[PDB]
Amino acid sequence: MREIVHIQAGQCGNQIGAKFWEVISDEHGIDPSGNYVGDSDLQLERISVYYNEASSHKYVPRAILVDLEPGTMDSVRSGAFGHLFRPDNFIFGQSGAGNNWAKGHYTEGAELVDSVLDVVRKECENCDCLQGFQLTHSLGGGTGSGMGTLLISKVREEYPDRIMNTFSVVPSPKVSDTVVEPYNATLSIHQLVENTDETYCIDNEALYDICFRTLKLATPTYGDLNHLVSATMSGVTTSLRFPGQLNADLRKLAVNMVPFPRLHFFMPGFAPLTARGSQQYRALTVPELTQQMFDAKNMMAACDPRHGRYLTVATVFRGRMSMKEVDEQMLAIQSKNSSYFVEWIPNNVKVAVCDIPPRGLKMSSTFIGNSTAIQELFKRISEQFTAMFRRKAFLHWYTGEGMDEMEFTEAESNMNDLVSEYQQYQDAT
Amino acid sequence: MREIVHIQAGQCGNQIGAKFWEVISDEHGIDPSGNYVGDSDLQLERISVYYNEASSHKYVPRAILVDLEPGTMDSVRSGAFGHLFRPDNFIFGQSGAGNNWAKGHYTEGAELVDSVLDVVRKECENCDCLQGFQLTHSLGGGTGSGMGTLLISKVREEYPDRIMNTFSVVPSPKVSDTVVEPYNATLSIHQLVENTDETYCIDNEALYDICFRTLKLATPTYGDLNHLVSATMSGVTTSLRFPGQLNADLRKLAVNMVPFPRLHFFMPGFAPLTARGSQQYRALTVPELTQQMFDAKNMMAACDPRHGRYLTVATVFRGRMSMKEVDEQMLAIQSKNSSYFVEWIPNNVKVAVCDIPPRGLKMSSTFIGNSTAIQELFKRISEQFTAMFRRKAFLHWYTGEGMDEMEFTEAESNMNDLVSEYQQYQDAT
Amino acid sequence: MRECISIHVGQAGVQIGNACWELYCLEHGIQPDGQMPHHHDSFNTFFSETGAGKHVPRAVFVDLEPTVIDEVRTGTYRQLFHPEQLITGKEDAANNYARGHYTIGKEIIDLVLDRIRKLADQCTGLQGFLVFHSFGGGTGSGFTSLLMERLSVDYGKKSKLEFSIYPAPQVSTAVVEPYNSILTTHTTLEHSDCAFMVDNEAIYDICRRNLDIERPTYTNLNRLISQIVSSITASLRFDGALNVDLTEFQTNLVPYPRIHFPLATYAPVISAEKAYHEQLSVAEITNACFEPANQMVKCDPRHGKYMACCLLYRGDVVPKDVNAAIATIKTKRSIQFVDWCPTGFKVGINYQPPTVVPGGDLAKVQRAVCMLSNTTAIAEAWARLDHKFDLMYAKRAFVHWYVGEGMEEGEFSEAREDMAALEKDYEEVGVDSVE
Amino acid sequence: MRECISIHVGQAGVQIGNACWELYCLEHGIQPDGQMPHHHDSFNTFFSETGAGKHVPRAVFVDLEPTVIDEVRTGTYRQLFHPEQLITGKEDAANNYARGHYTIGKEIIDLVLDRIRKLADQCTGLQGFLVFHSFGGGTGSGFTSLLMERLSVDYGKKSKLEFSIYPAPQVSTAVVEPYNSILTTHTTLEHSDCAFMVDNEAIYDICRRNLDIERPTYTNLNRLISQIVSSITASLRFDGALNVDLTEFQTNLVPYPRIHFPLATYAPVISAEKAYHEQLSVAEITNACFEPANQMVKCDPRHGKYMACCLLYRGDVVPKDVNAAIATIKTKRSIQFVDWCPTGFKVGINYQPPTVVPGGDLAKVQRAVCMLSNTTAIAEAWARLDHKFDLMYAKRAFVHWYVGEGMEEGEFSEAREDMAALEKDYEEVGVDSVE
Ligand SMILES: Nc1nc2c(ncn2[C@@H]2O[C@H](COP(=O)(O)OP(=O)(O)OP(=O)(O)O)[C@@H](O)[C@H]2O)c(=O)[nH]1
Ligand SMILES: Nc1nc2c(ncn2[C@@H]2O[C@H](COP(=O)(O)OP(=O)(O)OP(=O)(O)O)[C@@H](O)[C@H]2O)c(=O)[nH]1
Ligand SMILES: Nc1nc2c(ncn2[C@@H]2O[C@H](COP(=O)(O)OP(=O)(O)O)[C@@H](O)[C@H]2O)c(=O)[nH]1
Ligand SMILES: Nc1nc2c(ncn2[C@@H]2O[C@H](COP(=O)(O)OP(=O)(O)O)[C@@H](O)[C@H]2O)c(=O)[nH]1
Ligand SMILES: [Mg+2]
Ligand SMILES: [Mg+2]
Repeated sequence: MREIVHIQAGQCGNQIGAKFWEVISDEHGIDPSGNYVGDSDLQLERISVYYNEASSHKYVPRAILVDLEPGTMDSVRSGAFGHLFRPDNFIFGQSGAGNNWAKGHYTEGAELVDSVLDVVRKECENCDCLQGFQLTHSLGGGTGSGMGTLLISKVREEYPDRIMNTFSVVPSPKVSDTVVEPYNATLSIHQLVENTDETYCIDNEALYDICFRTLKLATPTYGDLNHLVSATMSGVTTSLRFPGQLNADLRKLAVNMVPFPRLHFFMPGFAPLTARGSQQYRALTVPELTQQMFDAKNMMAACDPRHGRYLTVATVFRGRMSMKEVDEQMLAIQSKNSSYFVEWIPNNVKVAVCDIPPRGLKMSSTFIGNSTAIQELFKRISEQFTAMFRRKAFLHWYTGEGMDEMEFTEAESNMNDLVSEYQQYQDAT
Repeated sequence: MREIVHIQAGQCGNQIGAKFWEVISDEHGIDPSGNYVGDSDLQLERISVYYNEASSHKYVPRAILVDLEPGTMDSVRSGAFGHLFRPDNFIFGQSGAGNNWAKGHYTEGAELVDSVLDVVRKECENCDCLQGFQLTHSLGGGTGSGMGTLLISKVREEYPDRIMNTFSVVPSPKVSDTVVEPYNATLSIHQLVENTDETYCIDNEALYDICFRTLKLATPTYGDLNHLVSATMSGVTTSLRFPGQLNADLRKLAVNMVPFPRLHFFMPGFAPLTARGSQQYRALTVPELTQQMFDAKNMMAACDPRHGRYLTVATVFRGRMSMKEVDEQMLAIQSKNSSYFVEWIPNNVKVAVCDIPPRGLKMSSTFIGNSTAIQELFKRISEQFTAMFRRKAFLHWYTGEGMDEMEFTEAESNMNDLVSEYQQYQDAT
Repeated sequence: MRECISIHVGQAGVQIGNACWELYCLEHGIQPDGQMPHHHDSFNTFFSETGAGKHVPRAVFVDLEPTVIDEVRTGTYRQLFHPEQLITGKEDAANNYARGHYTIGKEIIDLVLDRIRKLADQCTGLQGFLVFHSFGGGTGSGFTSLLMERLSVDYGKKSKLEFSIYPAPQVSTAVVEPYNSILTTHTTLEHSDCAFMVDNEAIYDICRRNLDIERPTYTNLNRLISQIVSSITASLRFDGALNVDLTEFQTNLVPYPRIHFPLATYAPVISAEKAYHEQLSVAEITNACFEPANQMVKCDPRHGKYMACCLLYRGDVVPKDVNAAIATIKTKRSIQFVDWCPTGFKVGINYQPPTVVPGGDLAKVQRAVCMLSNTTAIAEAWARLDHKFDLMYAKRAFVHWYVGEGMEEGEFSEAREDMAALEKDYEEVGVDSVE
Repeated sequence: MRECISIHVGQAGVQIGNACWELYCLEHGIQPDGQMPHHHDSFNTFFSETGAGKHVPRAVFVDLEPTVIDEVRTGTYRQLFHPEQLITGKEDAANNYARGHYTIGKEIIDLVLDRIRKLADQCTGLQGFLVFHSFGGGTGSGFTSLLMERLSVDYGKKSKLEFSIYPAPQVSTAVVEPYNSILTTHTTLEHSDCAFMVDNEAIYDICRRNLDIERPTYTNLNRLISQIVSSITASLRFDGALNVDLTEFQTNLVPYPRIHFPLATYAPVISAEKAYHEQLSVAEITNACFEPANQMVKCDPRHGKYMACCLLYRGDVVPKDVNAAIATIKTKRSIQFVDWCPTGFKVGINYQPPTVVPGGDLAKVQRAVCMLSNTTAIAEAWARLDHKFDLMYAKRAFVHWYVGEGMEEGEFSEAREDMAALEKDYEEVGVDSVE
């Protein structure tokens, strides 16, 4: 019950999804062929939430892989853990978004969004009681941004009651992997703050920093970053895919973390993060995890929390632990950082506890902080957008697909309004 | 008991019949020599309905193969599964219809129709209790159209009580395999709406589309299309050739599907249709079949049902299943598509269930929809006919065989009246 | 049991027949002496069989000059033909229609008809006639007109197909081509079920451009036309997934009694060295067939409208691809059929691939397609001939030969009126309908 | 299923193509005859495949002088190309734009377009065009202008990439280079999506200093430009951790409709003996790419500002190092982008290392990086050409050839106005914004 549908847009979304399904299959003991070879019945007691039991006793992920260029699709298809996706799912086009948002939302996307929605509808009717949607996409790449926003708008039209999750890879502050990414970011954020329940902001910069310093890895390949994001997502969903002394569901997180309709952008975090050698020289206790999760050097979003306040915080543990210990740790961490939390939300730590470790550990933890610091991020992007709009640079590519300036004017105004709201609530009293 | 006589007119009819008898023999476990080597007595408990037990314990199909050119006849004769037809059946002429209807119904057909009727009469007297006739023919080719209409008229003269089935391959909308096919179609339809109980319209376009998209075949040879039509026919007859929890006969379908004497044109459909690879990644449940059977992309007639309403619908399942499941599925599908059914026919889904799968599978299903959408088809053809009659193009070939213009005038008026009736009942209230 | 005889009139017909029967004997594994060391019967439709393993063709080679027939009797194909059929006259018409239709041919027409009747009565499922005859030569025009009238008198309703050699617009070997053409057309217009326009100039062009041979002999043009004929008859002579008989041809490609002049086209035509470097898609070869540079009559199809088309494929062909290709062809605008014929195709598929004649020029292909297309562009061609006629009649040039050989000027005037009427009919059909 | 055809105009284009297709055939393990004894499909994007194991390139080699094309037909790469594509004229433009755009090329432009259309329709996911053409030669300038106008008319919205050979400031083999350059630029300014500036002088400099070869032939410059092209297309032709398609190129590197002249650069370029003695850090090779002595256009980047950059890496590359190196590059002051573009990079990573051509000059490396950079320094270069033009127009030198070959003086004046406008636009963009 409470089945979840997985959508993967853009190249980053698809790669993250490949690693994500690898992780999930490892969790439930699923062979690459798609048949169960596990050992613990609890794996199958909720196997339906992400998988569908196809006949002859096989399992197929409830995935809907979307793209506009067959390259990465075929890469996924050929590689291992690709032979179990249901082959009818791989929707792809030929033109390619060309790293443009106008193509990804108006011209090219309008031709595949119908087929995507049809497969979505088939999967929805297949499920018993739909729980919600999780969309894995970028914010820079044209396909990800444009087509994901279009799909979100259409789905919200057809399912205004379900819950919506997005794992959007926000552009990094220092580097810029693309050139027009401010435009894509602004338009995508406009659509998201329109029609999304929660948005898990991530930067590649923070993941680089974590893989470098904390994990002591000088050679971070994209496999590792995607592995980290996959572990975060698995930690988010294990609260319902598994039994727990204090269980959680996606709707619980949405209610707890989203005080106002618009302010629903979360920065995630994971713990423990130990190098290969520096592991046996540290104790794995709940206080250690809790103290690890609260610092700028372990936030997957490149913005110091100290510059603002945590509006709310959710914390999902795993593995066998003692509830009193967790409560004591949360009390201490809420006490000593009193200036780091908003005054008018007393007891602002949502807690959930699972019963199964994320495989290969004693106990883990996932942090989901809805703070005001992220305003800086938007601030940054907004400014960049403004600059690249003041000269109307690159404007012709977007204008040529039917979009016009007033779109950009409205989107920038909307983002500035959002930043104003974040600022207002940060200094509320 | 309830023996059925098979007639095959025109080249398409004969090829379809060859594949059809291959399928039936595979069903009953009949060797190519015509002797039974099966393993289940239920095969022989009703083997008489289509076969005759010839002496020395052999079986001969109750087939009557008709043509005007010995080419395809000899092709059938030489090929395997041809050595069991009774050789006296192969009636053929020498002139050939020349893709003309006037030849196929007035000049050339008048010389062989007598021998055909004589063999028909012999087979009828041979049977214990005749059930009905099934005619497999085209609508474009001259032999099929003309001679089949002539045979139907004569048989209806000599057996006004039996039931009449036709599998007429309607011309496709986009392509046109012949040049004068509007004339043949109009005249044949005139005769059919005169003297037929039911007519199973089929287009090659829809079969191409199914073999391309659904089956994922880029090389559809005519063998495959004929195989599909044969599977449909076998599914239609298995309701009486085999035991079933809720059995059906041809007369049952005729009564249920034909509310008015003229409006008896059905579009068929088959399910499941799975590619070679995409099979194990899908569950074979009654809901899956039912949802597959209702969509334009699986109707063997090239016309979207959504453009009109289903006047009536019949559904014949196979293999072991649960009746309650079927009832629930039909209820749901009648509920959600309320605008897709006619108001004044409550509970418009006839259901039948057999007990044997069509070999290799767990459960199959055959759909027989009598809708109003097919009017478009006739509309199309009518218009084409009108155009080719406005200039009187190709008129001399048909005039030279005794037929005159007033024939065409009356036939076109009759077809327009039929379309008017379909339109009237589509928007009835 | 569907027999079809071949009648070759004039030197052009006889040489084309040499090529055609070489091709057939190669197809069915038939030695030149009639012996033979997917097939069915197949050869029965064109080859009759005697007691021994010796088969003979159903051909009637008639000529008024014994030169070419003597070459046939002396060629490697000496043992093949039934020696009674090789009818030879004494003095050829010498490019004079009157001689070929009133004076000389009148004295062997009876023997030719007698041999025709013998061959017909020895058959059972006779389909129709294949007349291989030119248009400029005197024997061709005159004798063919006479023979067609006689056969139409005798065999009331049977297929009668001609393979005329339409006189080229600019290359003319004869000098009186307009006279012979106009007379033979005025005669055959009421008897021939379906002609088949082919020209030498277009075949020269095709041989130079596509096959990359700059110096072709008549052997090459003859081989190409033989390939076209073989593709026409492959339906009768072989097992195909969608067969078609000659009556279907005359029914499909002839909208009106008079307008029955479809032009031929064949594809693919590529040299052995260029055989690779292209996979030869069936859609590709369809496009090649519709390419205005590949037609075998010097007329741009874009100046007219395809009233009907008939594409006969052979080899490893799959119907879905044919349907897709024809749909695409119908989509394009430069190929514009008449409004009143919305269905402008007959399709036929055969299982036997074309066979390449050793010592030939083409390359072994797996798929082939012959298009027989009845269009309106050909009408303009008549105008040209008409024009020529007018000039050569304005001075009464060359008239004395025809006058003194059993014909009158009023006949010339009447034939001119008839050609004008045909051109008028083509123009009238070319227009669109109202309402 | 993302196809991209190549069009080589003029002798420069044809020789560069010789090098490029040698490189490709080496990359995918393709024998010269199209046979083949991390890879996927890969080669499908540039190689079409026939029934046998023979693949053919999607190239259209067009020229007006048959010499170089004949060399191609006689070279070791004879069996490869589809012989129909090797279009040859009769009399070359002889370094005259008017001949190459009005008189001569006007008579084979139709055949070229026909072959283009055939190749396009045989493809399904056509990405765009690669025009390999010089700038000084008459055929290059004129024929390329004509062909670009025709394609832009035909294919409305598709990628069109050129690899021009910018005329050097001091080494000029031609004498009328300013005229051809100005005319072809005025024409192509409205049709080419993204050009690619490369010069021979800079490549001479690079070959002498870095590769330590003092006497290079055109073979070496061609090999270098082929390596650049291969690095551009490695994203389409291979599996990479961050791929990029040509539409992404035109979106990223083209801020305004007119300013679309990015210059190329490649690294590392080190001789085999100097292959050791350096570990070739990705940060090191990035610095090499930004070194003003390594650019392949004789323009000091320090005199302008990088409006955009696109770095395509290949081989054993790790994204964190790329991020660090680019951060460092952004830190330094001598590399000063425009204020209004704060994000001046597109990054692409491929998994396939560059492959060294046997008999070549470079050394087997594990990492490589091609930079396509759109800057403002190139503007000054236009000034130089403008200056030259002015002088050669102040005396009306050489004007009579162009006048008598289908062109007017008002056209020269208009092209001068257009070049002045482009220089004005470059200067206007180079300034900073207020408020
Ligand atoms: N295609 C083709 N045409 C030929 C060939 N040989 C002759 N012709 C045609 O024959 C025409 C000459 O007139 P013919 O019909 O041959 O005259 P004939 O057959 O000798 O009979 P007479 O007119 O009485 O001499 C020329 O226009 C040629 O086009 C050939 O080998 N192939
Ligand atoms: N990089 C490079 N450039 C070349 C090569 N060969 C010729 N060129 C360039 O070609 C220019 C000469 O004009 P071309 O474009 O070759 O003239 P063309 O291609 O022969 O055509 P026409 O002008 O009609 O003769 C010179 O400026 C060279 O820079 C080569 O092998 N490599
Ligand atoms: N975390 C992560 N991000 C990626 C990965 N690959 C690409 N990205 C990000 O995705 C963005 C590119 O979007 P992409 O999907 O490739 O372009 P699109 O085809 O237009 O959607 C860049 O900003 C990258 O930062 C990956 O493996 N991991
Ligand atoms: N479904 C199907 N239709 C066919 C096949 N062969 C021919 N047809 C159809 O039959 C028609 C030709 O009729 P045909 O019997 O060959 O001509 P006839 O001899 O005058 O009756 C065409 O419109 C084809 O669409 C086949 O194998 N399968
Ligand atoms: Mg003669
Ligand atoms: Mg040149």
